[PDB]
Amino acid sequence: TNLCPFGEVFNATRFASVYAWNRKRISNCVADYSVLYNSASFSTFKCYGVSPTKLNDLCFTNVYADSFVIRGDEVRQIAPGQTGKIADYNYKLPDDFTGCVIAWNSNNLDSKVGGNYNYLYRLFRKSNLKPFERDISTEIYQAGSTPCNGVEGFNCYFPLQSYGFQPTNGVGYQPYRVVVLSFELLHAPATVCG
Amino acid sequence: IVLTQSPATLSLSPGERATLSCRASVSSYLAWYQQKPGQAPRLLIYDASNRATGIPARFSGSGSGTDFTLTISSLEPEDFAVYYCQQRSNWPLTFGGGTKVE
Amino acid sequence: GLLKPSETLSLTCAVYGGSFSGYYWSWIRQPPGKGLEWIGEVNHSGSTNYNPSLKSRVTISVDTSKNQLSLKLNSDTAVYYCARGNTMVRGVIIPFEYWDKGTLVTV
Ligand SMILES: *[C@@H]1O[C@H](CO)[C@@H](O)[C@H](O)[C@H]1NC(C)=O
Repeated sequence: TNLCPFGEVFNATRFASVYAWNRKRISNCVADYSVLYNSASFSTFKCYGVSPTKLNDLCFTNVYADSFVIRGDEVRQIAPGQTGKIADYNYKLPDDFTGCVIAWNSNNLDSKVGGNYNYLYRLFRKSNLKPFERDISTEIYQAGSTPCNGVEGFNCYFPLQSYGFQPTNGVGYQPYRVVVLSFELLHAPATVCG
Repeated sequence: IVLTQSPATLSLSPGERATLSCRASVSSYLAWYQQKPGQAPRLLIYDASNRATGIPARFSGSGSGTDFTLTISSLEPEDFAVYYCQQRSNWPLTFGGGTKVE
Repeated sequence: GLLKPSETLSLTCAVYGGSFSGYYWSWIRQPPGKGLEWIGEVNHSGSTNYNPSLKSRVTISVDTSKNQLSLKLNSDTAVYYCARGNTMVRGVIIPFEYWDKGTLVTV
């Protein structure tokens, strides 16, 4: 009955890039979802499976927390069955998603003097990412009939691209730290309750 | 608004240090490209000191200037081609009368 | 192609991936047997500038196409390349430039 460590996921200092989103398994702990729903700080709290303020006393065998950083206009793509360059090539939630999506603006933590270029996303990819797939490889995407041979050039684009987060961007173009809590149920005793 | 290049096709032998001058009088941002015969020119040194994502053939991407007798001093392993320089002041984003190494 | 000495010029290249705040898209001549000459760059926001040549080229990232036109093509014959500039340090994404190939002749 030790409290689940949400102070290491939400309060972490270095959130992972979206194309290499950090994944943390949570099990064998009691989860308190009351310090979370009514924190009044999260700009986005959308639960696509179990209703938010009822899953406090609901038990799951594993809670997988996916942490990353995306733009404000790209948090609408963290949902089952969506489009864009985040649901397609970076992080695709399955159509049978059973969990919650949490997103709080981080213009005070991930925007530097002239731009925080430390967060990247997968701009180019051959095929869309299958649900919960993670493609960290930086192979040179090919956009023409000419073979790339591993040397980057015209028609051979570097797949990744850098968010230009600044403190003086529009509300859309400001960073939003995002944590996706995906609950799963298996044929094993539940270990995550409230 | 010239970028006069002095050497006029210097060449002695392979495996030697060749120094190409760029005696342009200009502000910063002067770039260096290499073009092999019958090929598309490619970037070597963008902001007059740094190195592009490449040059793994001698890895002697040399830029020592901004006093504007600019220089690239590099080795010559199997890497014979023509070498060009480019101003960046955005009205005449010009090039230079590059030199060969044969 | 073997364009006529006053038929308008028109070349196109395929460019993918937006206009992310620093990206050039320039066009470079190369007269046959002579040194490099440049014709126009379009920056990432909207800024288009040229040489004293009256070119009329425009990029468009939707439809993913760079277009380089002209008006008069008297006698010029060269080899035209499509560059891709990034002259602003974007963190991991180093500034770069990469060129295509393509020719033109007149009569
Ligand atoms: C993060 O830490 C602060 C104090 O250190 C605490 O008030 C807050 O609840 C923590 N965040 C979460 C999600 O528990």
